[PDB]
Parts: sequence; C-alpha cells; structure tokens
Amino acid sequence: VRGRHQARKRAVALLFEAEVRGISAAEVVDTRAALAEAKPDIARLHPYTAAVARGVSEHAAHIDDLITAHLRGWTLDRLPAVDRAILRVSVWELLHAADVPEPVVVDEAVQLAKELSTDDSPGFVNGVLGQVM
Amino acid sequence: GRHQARKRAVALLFEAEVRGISAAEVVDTRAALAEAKPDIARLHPYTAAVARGVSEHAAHIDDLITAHLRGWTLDRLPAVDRAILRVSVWELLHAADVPEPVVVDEAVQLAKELSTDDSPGFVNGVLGQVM
Repeated sequence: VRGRHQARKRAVALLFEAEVRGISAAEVVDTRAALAEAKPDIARLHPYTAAVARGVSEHAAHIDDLITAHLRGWTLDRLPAVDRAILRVSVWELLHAADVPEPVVVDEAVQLAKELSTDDSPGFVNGVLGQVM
Repeated sequence: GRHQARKRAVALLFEAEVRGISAAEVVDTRAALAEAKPDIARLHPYTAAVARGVSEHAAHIDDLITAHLRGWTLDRLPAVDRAILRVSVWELLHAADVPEPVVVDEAVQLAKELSTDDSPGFVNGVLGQVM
C-alpha cells in the first residue's frame, strides 16, 4: 500500500454516497470537511480524498465520456456502482494527477476492485483503464 | 421513505467499513453534526436505527449470514452485498413491523440498484434461507 491508497478508498465511498443521494461528490466532500473540523480526533478527511472527489465532480462529463468510449458497447449505468466509482476516481487521476505514474493509477484501481468488488472486477478495470491511458 | 433510508444505510455501512470504525460511531458523529449545523441535513431516523442496530448485533448478524453462505466467508463478498445482507438480516431480527417478504424484496431491489447483475438472485437465496 501506497501512501494514498486509503485516501483513494475513502474517495470511492464518497462517490458511492453521492450517487445514493443524487448529489455531487463535491457536496459530500463539503460535509466531510465539516465533520473533520468538528471531530479531528476521529473524523479526519485526507486532503487527497477531498481533491479526488472534488475533481471527479469538476470534470464529471469528460470522465464519464472517456469511460463510456472504452466500454466496448456498454453504457455507464449498466456497471455496478462500486466499479463506476473506481473508474471515475482512476480516470480523474489519469487526467489530473501528473505525479502518479499511469501504471500506478491502474494498479491502484485493480487493488481497489480486489478489495471492494467482485473477482472479475480487477481484470475489467485493468482492461478499461489500459485503453483510456 | 424507508427504501431511500435503507439505501443510505448501505452507503453508511460501506463507508464505516472503509474507515475501520463501527457504523454506530459513524451515525453518532453524523447526527451530532446535523444537530449543530443547520446546513447539514439530518439522517432519516430509520437509517440511524439500522446502522446502530447492525453495530449492536454485529456478531449475531454475521454468524447468521455465514451459516447460509455454504462455506464462503462474509469478508470475501463484494462490499455492497455484505452491507445489504447486514441491513436485511438486522430487519429480519429487529424490525417486526416489516413483513419478512418485504425485507427480502427491499434487499433484492437494493442489490439491483447498487450492485451486480447476479446480486439480486444471490441475496434472495441467502435471505430465503435465513428467514
């Protein structure tokens, strides 16, 4: 585990919450920032979680178009919510996190899929992201 | 309004598991914030009851699920499916006002909306044996 693996995993949970509530991930980040200021001992918000989730919101249509273009016939709505969240996090990093090597971005997506999703999800996300990059 | 309350409980359990904190502690800090900040919305009371309930009865809930997984472990399921089964087994045990078949329907529908194509049939099978 890479230094920011947990921050990425918390960003996947924030994107999932946003989709359940029908609100932007940036709005969920604002709430998490308030919680961190209120209870810094038990509810820290990693700065990278906030940057990833805010970033996905700021670039939502472009990220979704790039994913859809590499889904070989599928629509984004057909994916399981956790795989959609992992791909949105990863595509934001490919576009806007120049310090993270592209192979590292994909390997992190593969590790998130292993930890949170199905056993065929790692190969799926590697395939999609390998084409996006 | 309970379907959306159940969806918010699945999301809360997933975030709690990622954070490594009990779902009751997530509820308690989120509820305290909404009492102090007018701009931050309160949780539906049923979301809070479900999430505190799963924490209170975690060992029993996980044992009942594991007894009907046929050798599979609960920790190896997709995280959203583990959260949906914990919410649903809690309702079978402690939400006496909700008919058992309605609990199963809600879980199958949460699986369809939030998880995999195979998840609805999987949760229907496990819960059909738990009830």
